[PDB]
Amino acid sequence: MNYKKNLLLLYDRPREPIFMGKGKSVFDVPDNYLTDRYRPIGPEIQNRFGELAEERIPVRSIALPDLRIPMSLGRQEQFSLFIPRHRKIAARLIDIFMGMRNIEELQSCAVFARDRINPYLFNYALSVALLHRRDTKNLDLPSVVEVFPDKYVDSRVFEQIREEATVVPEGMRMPIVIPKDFTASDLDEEHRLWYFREDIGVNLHHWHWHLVYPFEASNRAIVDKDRRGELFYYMHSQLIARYNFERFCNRLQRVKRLNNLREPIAEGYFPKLDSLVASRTWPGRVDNAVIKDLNRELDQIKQDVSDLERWIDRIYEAVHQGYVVDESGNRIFLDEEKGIDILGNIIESSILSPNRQLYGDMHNVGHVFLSYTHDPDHRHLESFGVMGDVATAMRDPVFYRWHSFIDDIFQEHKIKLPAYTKSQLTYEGISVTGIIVQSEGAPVNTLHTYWQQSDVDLSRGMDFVPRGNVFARFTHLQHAPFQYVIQIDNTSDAQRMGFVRIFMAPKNDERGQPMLFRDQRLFMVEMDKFLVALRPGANRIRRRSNESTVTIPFERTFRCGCGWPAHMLVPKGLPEGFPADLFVMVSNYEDDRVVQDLVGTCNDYCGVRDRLYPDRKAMGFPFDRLARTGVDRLSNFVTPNMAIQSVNVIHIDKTVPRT
Amino acid sequence: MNYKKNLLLLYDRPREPIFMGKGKSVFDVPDNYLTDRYRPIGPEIQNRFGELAEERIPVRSIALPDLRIPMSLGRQEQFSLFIPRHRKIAARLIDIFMGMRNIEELQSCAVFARDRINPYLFNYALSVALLHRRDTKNLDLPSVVEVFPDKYVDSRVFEQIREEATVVPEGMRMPIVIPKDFTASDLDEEHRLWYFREDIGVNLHHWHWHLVYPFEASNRAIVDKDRRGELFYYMHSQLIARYNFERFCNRLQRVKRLNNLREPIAEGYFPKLDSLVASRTWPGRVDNAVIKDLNRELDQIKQDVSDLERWIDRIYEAVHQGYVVDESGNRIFLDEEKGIDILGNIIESSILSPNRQLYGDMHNVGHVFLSYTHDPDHRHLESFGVMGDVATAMRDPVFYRWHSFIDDIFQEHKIKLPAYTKSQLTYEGISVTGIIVQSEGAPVNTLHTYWQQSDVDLSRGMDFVPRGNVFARFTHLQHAPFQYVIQIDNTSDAQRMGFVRIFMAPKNDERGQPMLFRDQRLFMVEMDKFLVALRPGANRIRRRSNESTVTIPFERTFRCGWPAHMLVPKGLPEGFPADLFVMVSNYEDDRVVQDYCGVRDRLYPDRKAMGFPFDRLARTGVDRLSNFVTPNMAIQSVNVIHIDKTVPRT
Ligand SMILES: [Cu+2]
Ligand SMILES: [Cu+2]
Ligand SMILES: [Cu+2]
Ligand SMILES: [Cu+2]
Repeated sequence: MNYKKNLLLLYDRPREPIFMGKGKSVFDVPDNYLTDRYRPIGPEIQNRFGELAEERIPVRSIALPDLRIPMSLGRQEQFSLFIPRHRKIAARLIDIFMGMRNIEELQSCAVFARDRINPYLFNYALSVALLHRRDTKNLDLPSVVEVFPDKYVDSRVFEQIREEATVVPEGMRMPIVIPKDFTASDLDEEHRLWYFREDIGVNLHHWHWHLVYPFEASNRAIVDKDRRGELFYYMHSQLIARYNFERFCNRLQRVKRLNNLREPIAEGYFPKLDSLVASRTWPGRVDNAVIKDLNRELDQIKQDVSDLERWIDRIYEAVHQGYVVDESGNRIFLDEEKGIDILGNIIESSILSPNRQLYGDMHNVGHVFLSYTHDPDHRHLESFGVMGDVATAMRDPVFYRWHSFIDDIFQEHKIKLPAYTKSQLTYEGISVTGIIVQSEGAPVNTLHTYWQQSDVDLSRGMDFVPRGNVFARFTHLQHAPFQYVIQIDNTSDAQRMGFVRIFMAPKNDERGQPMLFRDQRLFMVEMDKFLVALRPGANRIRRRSNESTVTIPFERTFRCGCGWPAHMLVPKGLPEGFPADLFVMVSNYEDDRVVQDLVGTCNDYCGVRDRLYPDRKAMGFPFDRLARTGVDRLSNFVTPNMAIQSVNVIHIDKTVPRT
Repeated sequence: MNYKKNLLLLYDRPREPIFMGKGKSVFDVPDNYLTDRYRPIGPEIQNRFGELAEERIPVRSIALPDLRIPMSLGRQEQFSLFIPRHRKIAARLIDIFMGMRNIEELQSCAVFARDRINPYLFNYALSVALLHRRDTKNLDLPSVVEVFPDKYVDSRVFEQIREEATVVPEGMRMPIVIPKDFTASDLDEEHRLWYFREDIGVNLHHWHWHLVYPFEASNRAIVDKDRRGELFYYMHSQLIARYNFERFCNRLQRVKRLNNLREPIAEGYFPKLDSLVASRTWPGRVDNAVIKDLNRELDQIKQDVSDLERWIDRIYEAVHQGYVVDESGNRIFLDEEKGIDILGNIIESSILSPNRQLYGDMHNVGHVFLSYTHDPDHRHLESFGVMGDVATAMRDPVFYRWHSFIDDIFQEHKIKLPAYTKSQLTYEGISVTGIIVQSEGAPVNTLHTYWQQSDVDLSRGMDFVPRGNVFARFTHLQHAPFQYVIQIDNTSDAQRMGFVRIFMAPKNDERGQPMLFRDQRLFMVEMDKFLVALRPGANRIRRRSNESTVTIPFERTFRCGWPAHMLVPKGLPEGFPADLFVMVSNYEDDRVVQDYCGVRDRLYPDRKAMGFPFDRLARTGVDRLSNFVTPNMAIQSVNVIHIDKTVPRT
């Protein structure tokens, strides 16, 4: 109905009162729906903003549950799901919106609440409700860049956008260029990874992944998704694999983990963001900051570093022991199948953790510690730095160090699992004899990258700015389109089903030696995974880069287990060319199959919002475990149903248009 | 003429282009005066903003000197006079405006430049030109709070002012309350001094003092004001005396100096300001930050901490030696008269310094070091913290530590001067027999303080905001009006002229005994200094608090000296004990013929050293105030009572 489209108007101009009129519509709000500030002059307002509006949306006055808890958080405050207190507030609001039976009462509850609660919080609470109600399905939620550009853009632009919108008439407005490589100069070698850390795309993917797989609320409210623990492990694990790749393409070494929390953090990061909702800026972190015990009475944080250390010590113990203990006292075994999934819920701390109290909230609490080094006891009345918000966490270099450490803990479990036997990863009959890649106007087995400007309308997000269009020009990494061509022989006499699994890693190390398996297995980034039907004899399989099941289209972002930006699919490489091993495996789909019916949807990649995850094999399956005896490098790890290919990744420092 | 009033329109809405129309007027700018962005759509603009304007100001197209250097500083960048490079840019722009023939070209040069150079820089360069130009005298420059509220107000208000101005019609707009005590909670005991550090008044006084008495290379005529070195010493010295007073009224100890620069700085400060011109916020400083060697290639700063330490070591040496050495190699003696004045120019590094190269730029460079602890090599592309701008420097607690240190160095010279002899501070014939104070509805010898909201129109400063009024409500310390009553006997047979010098200090120490002189002399804050004619026999002198020569009225500081509402320390609810002191000196000796306090435009009207009775050590035998006194002086126990209530302005 219309109602579905009318809720989307709530996302429009989050800080402009709801009675000011969104898009080509305006709400006809009751007077008991007006805020205390504006209620005493309600007559003057409804009339004043009624003009220039095509439609007028009525709103029925209903009960509305107690909104004390939702309103506890200040309006000009920041909102993060990592902070214990905010979790209880959001989970309560989510509960209200979720608990409105009708799509009409949801509209009424929303319209009332919207101008009383924290915009960032409202956006989250609504987003979660809409995505996981039955009546509001297939609903295309506006990009959070468009509603909250302050979390994605250098603060400098805002006073330019205000100038441009006030001075120049619509239609003649110049696109505002968004600064790139702006957080640090060349004295900081970390500044080279701007195109990854600070890319709009990857930050959106991270935010959205945490939307669809929360770790707190209600198991029926989306917490208990199939293998979300393993997902949490793998997704984040692939972030670092991809990061480590991009590091090698900028003459840097692999990211060093956060060994121990008492030693200083070498790499500081000033993010250059200004929250228009908090009206403040995000604090920076200085070089050689040290983690400090937190006492944030307001936020309900009373945590010592030793608490974190204690959780880690215990988790390590469990992993080595090979089992965990639940609240009840029973033992649950970290087996080949569900081990990783369990560990994930334990480490992140999802209410699915079999004993939160013992093994703690290790990952999340780490994010808070790292974000509050500048003001840990709240004496300076400062908010958390960028690592304290999922929306912005990936911008900071320390993210990759903390997430690197966490990964090592997971690894400690994976190296206990028994090696995949020759048998287990052979497909009797099937043989892959070669794989190549071809780009238009470029040699075989060669990928190209470059810079590319794209445009985004930030108009809906610019509160109290003269209406009209406000286009911003993002510069971001892009790759030339390509396609894989895979030669597979059947030699069986029957149609064989198979999973095509495509990963890509560096060929050599940082020192220039052909990489060993033990090393290289952890640097393989998934590139595609799709089902294929093979006829007897010979089969030529062709697959486009844009068909990738790891990726989501351009259109979705601007307009894994969840959608990685398409333009970030290929590592940057070097101008002189960066050598890389392309790997493909065809596994026996009959074993890997997960009997299930789905057409799929994602964040709103096929989707996988349907109960189960469509692959019985472990995530990162060929390379998640150690090598079997005798294996030493990729070229002797291979079975017949696998193939390797030398690829060369060439960057070109030029800015192509979008066409 | 009109021209004088037309320049004042440049101060209106600094970031709104000059062709958008200021007040009830608009400028008719040439097309070669437009900016490159807006030039190609000139046809659409001049017409679009021509409407709703009563007057239209024409502007003649002139040659215009090269504006390369002025334009070198980015538009979205911060501007500080402490940074070496900015000094050279501003001094060059000042030079351009200053060099324009008529006030028809001053207006033309200005109108062109305004939208090409950094607003903060423009404001400074213009302010300086107008204040010291030939045709432009007695011109009332708009308060810098009204043009740049971002340097004086929590950033939180800005999005409220934008909301209020867009939603609510004029006339029905609610005044925006400005948050007070907002930079730190009660876990930080320093937060108590918000009413002084963060008070609009005192921050304006500091900014303005540096306007009228620069040290900047600039030109020697502008910088060389009578005894500006001693002024620099005394004014800043009184800031800390007053600060130390306010500390005692908040159950704190005296401010500790910055002993040595290698040790951490305990007190951090996040100022909560957001520069709308830079579109960023000012960085904070964390607890236990350490000073670090600066390498800001862009700003032209290559200074090591050891450089600073070397300057200090040398300055100390000179002070103890008793003389300095000029560039030429000659020796100049730090005598009783001009010693302090010299030292001032040496320490701040004013171009008047007899040897900048040797004794350095000690005070100023310190401000930069302290403001860049968070990003000293520019690797993080961050700007300076609050201590890097005179406009905001007093907000940070470290200001008082750094300025406390500097004062100790001056003191090291003052303790070398010979004690004032009984003779030197006696007035033969004159005897002061008593001084008292009286407030309406309050016992004798009792001062009261409290909080008071006042209103300021920040409308001129709110760029790209719907036109109308935008009143902001400041909460600030205030004192009940009072008056001194002084009983003076002549016993001479002739009319005697005299200077009345009134200071106030704390009465007792940490242990609850009468403070000793050595201690107390440094805590005396000047309260008034005025000329009086005494008839033979007995004289009853009466002086109102609002007549103070240390102070200037409310009206000036909201539209220059020390804010009037800050004249009296806060005191305690239970009452704070204080010694009120008055001295009558022989005006004939003190006279400086001639046809106040810190800022006097003319030569300084007092031959005596600034601080006079207490600048030097005690003569032998003297031990406390009550035996320092001569007949022509008087002491009085005063009690300062605070009341935590908010009175209106009426
Ligand atoms: Cu995450
Ligand atoms: Cu994380
Ligand atoms: Cu100063
Ligand atoms: Cu200073």
